[PDB]
Amino acid sequence: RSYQFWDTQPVPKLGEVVNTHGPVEPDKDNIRQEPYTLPQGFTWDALDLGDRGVLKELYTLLNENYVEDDDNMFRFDYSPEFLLWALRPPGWLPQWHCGVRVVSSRKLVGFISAIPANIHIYDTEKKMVEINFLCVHKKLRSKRVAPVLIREITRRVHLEGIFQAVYTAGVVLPKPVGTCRYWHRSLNPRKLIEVKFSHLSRNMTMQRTMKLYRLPETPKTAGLRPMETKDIPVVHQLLTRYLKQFHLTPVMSQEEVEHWFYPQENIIDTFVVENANGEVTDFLSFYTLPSTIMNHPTHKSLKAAYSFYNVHTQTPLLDLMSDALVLAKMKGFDVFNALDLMENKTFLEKLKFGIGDGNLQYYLYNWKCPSMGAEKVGLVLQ
Ligand SMILES: CCCCCCCCCCCCCC(=O)SCCNC(=O)CCNC(=O)[C@H](O)C(C)(C)COP(=O)(O)OP(=O)(O)OC[C@H]1O[C@@H](n2cnc3c(N)ncnc32)[C@H](O)[C@@H]1OP(=O)(O)O
Ligand SMILES: Cc1nn(C)c(C)c1CCOc1cc(F)ccc1-c1ccc2n[nH]c(CN(C)C)c2c1
Ligand SMILES: [Mg+2]
Repeated sequence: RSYQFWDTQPVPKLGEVVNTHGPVEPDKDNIRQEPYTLPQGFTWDALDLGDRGVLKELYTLLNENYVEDDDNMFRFDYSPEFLLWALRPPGWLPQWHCGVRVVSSRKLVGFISAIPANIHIYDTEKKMVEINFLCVHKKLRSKRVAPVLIREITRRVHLEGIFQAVYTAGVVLPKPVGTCRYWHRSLNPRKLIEVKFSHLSRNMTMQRTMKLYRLPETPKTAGLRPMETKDIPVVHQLLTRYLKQFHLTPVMSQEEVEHWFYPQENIIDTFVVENANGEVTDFLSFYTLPSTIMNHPTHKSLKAAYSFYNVHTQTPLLDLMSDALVLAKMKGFDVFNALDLMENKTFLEKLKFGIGDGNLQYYLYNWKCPSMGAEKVGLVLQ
């Protein structure tokens, strides 16, 4: 079609053949000082997420108005402490927690965020931001408020000297650098079929389906244990080495590996394999993100775990992923979710995952390069 806003932006056109690598336009050496204008009656407010009352306003905005699945049955329900993990990693800036309030009532009705990240894209490493948590209240939809939040976070990032971004979305925009399908692995099929996340096969009874997805009570790989503070350097080494094989990846410092992987109950889990010699040789990780089961009288919340970064050097990836499913089931999850990026297609079908119904598209702002297969994408955003 045409894209009234995105056709104005430094991104390649949909259908554009890209053979080159580099910025769409130059670094700016004068940047707009004034904020963009919202519609009348709304104002900007930078949200101090260290204030418990303001963090709870953001939690309510997203709980009521954030991403739903393609059937409008489940809505993400990020916890307040999860939002602090995703929004205050090393190098976060207060002006990059960008809220929109109704002037009279003060109600929070919009948000968008940026966090810094060093990104490796083919043969270039650049300091970028990751854009996430763009949300407009349901009563304000389709009034072109989202382009104002996108231009305003772009301005605030340009003031800090950054001219590229990475972001994901379930919608097609000019122009995906990679396209990933999500898959799911049932852990509690009775509840998944009750809430109609899943359906009972015409060729399987409930008994048989419970048996098909049943898992061992403890993981198979010897020496698996939670990551501890003494493991931060070796997790950093393992991840850095492992990610070199992909074409779009983060470059994390040792402090960022501590932030993104050190376990926090009900937010992030990381388990390392420590061999007979005391050496850590592998790790698996997954984050906790429930979904509200919209308008349902009985079960209110779907407990979902999401595959994060999984690094294998001595344990087969298939066994590490089996370990992850066992652990998730022990921790009371209903479903484990994963995308088809990195080496994930080597295990999805073998471990009984089923393919979902939509795409998570990956995008770069102000960076032209060839698109890549899902197997070459090595970056996961919450
Ligand atoms: C150098 C620094 C650069 C930094 C910035 C880099 C770019 C960052 C970009 C943002 C990365 C976000 C990453 C995440 O957080 S992905 C998660 C996005 N959030 C949700 O899906 C939550 C539920 N939905 C909503 O809250 C609203 O429907 C949103 C806010 C998504 C759109 O609000 P609304 O439905 O009321 O629409 P509008 O009338 O105001 O605006 C319509 C225009 O908006 C374009 N649109 C729709 N959805 C998206 C989307 N997910 N990314 C980018 N553009 C989007 C659309 O094609 C149209 O443009 P054009 O077709 O006319 O051209
Ligand atoms: C369950 C369920 N609850 N909901 C609300 C959806 C979209 C599902 C389907 C599974 O979706 C997934 C399953 C995966 F294994 C990985 C990712 C997603 C997914 C899909 C669309 C998204 N849009 N914004 C984000 C947030 N962030 C990455 C920018 C999304 C995350
Ligand atoms: Mg709008």
